[PDB]
Amino acid sequence: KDPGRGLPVEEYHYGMQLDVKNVLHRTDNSTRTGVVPVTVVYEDHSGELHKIRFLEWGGSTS
Amino acid sequence: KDPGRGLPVEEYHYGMQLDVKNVLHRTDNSTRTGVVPVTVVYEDHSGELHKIRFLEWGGSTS
Repeated sequence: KDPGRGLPVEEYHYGMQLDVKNVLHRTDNSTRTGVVPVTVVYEDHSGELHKIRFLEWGGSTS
Repeated sequence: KDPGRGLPVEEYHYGMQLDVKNVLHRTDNSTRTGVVPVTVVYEDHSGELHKIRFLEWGGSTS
């Protein structure tokens, strides 16, 4: 439904190894070009959820 | 056509301010989940092209 509900944004570092079992939410940046914000909610193998927010390149070219 | 033709991969750092006028190529990672490689070719305001390769989260959830 809304997997981000009630989760704080946690510390994230580009390139860091995470324990990602499932990705439950990610911002739809398909139409965006260049660097844009993205929020991810993922589930780890223990079953805990994690919300992270960072930057990525949008899904479109110019 | 193929904007990556004849370009070396250049040094890139997550979070670095770049001079991006146009994005000419980016890997189609729409179907991927979790962290995956991505290559971008972009044009700067001077008109020069730049190829960079790094990691991003795929465009899909689980």
